[PDB]
Amino acid sequence: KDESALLEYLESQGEEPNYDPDFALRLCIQHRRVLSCAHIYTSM
Amino acid sequence: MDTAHPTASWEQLGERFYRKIQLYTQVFDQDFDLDNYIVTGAPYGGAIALYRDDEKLVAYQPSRSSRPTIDICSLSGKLLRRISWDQGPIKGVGWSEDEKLLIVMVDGTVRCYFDLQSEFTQFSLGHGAEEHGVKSCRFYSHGLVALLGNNALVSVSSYDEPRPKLLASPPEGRVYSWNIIPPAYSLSRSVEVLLSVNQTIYVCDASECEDRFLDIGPFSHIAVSPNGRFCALYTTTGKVHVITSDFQSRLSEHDTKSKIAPNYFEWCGNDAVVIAWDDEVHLVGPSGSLARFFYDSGRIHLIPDFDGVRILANDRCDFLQKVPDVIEEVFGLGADSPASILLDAVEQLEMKSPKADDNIQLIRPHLVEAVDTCVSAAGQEFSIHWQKQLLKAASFGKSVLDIYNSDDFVDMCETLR
Repeated sequence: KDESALLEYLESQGEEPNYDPDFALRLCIQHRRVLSCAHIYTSM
Repeated sequence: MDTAHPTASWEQLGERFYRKIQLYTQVFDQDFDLDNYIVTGAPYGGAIALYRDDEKLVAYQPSRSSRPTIDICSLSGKLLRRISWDQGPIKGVGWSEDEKLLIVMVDGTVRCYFDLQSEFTQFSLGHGAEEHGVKSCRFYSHGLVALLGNNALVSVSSYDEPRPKLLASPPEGRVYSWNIIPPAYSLSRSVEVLLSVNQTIYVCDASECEDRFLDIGPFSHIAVSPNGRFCALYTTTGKVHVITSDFQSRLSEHDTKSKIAPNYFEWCGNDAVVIAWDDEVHLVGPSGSLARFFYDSGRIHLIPDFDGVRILANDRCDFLQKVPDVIEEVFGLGADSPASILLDAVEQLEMKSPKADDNIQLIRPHLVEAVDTCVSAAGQEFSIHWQKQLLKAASFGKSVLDIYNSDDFVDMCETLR
């Protein structure tokens, strides 16, 4: 439920842990659009 | 929609921008009697409640009885529901953060109506409300606050929790006027009360009361700015002054020509206030400069909305608001902010002028600031074209910026939709 807090953890670690922009985005976007998109796009 | 972009009404008073927005007009204006009721605010953008005055409904709508009724209407003037009370006179009406209709009876009885089915929760004020009666009250998301016939005040932590406690001990002097300040704008981030007693201003906190004197005659209505930094106080002499939250000296003053009766006194922002003054509306800027608005009604009632005041009329609703900083930089009267340049680009776009594109590149260094301004500005508009023009302004910059969140733009798009 708390997608934001979980994304914050990865955001704290940095950009490198995600490596592939499109990969992380596809998974985050399919779950929730707009509201969660802004966060994952800002993160990396 | 001829109310989509009413920018012609905008004026600069005291080197600040103000706007009068005519969002809706009526077709039943001649059948609408606004001189016999008091209208409250809609601070969460909910419905506006029209509370009928039993002492005014004698000659025109001759019920002539102590059976109060409130007409709850949309901002368009359309009635949504009508509620009548069998408990006697109503002290006043406000709203909750969930757009509940909060009604306070003069004996301290409170009902919180949440739907068109007229269902409600139970609430009450302190015992003084029954022993002495209620003089006035104000409605907040952090609980209701009221001043009782003994000049004492009571409060709760929630408007749906009927457990009133003493807020402030009553003054030993003669009370002229008062105003209640919410945690949002208080210094202690709690409930504070301004009391004008024996020409002295007392500030009642949760744990202590401050005694500060300002050299002026007997007080009248009081209104506090939405920033918690200063308050405007009116007097029976017509002399008006502004006092700071930390009083070492007065902040400003406004001279009069005559004595007035500044009823329904409220702030329209942090720069200026709006006075009903019977049948003529007065807007007083930070410089003391005064603007006037005219109506053909017997009385003009002001609507104490959030960060603005609406003016009641039968033919139209005139929303008089201090222009927000994000608005001043976009729709301002000759504003030199790059945000106003983005809006110029939109007007140039409508006219198919090449300046629409040049206007964006010329402000590149501050383009991200201009766009963010337009985004926050967009949600503060109440008209369709204004919202679209601010959104288009943001869109222009979005197409150029390499440091802009396009999803925030979309979130704004959905917000505006």
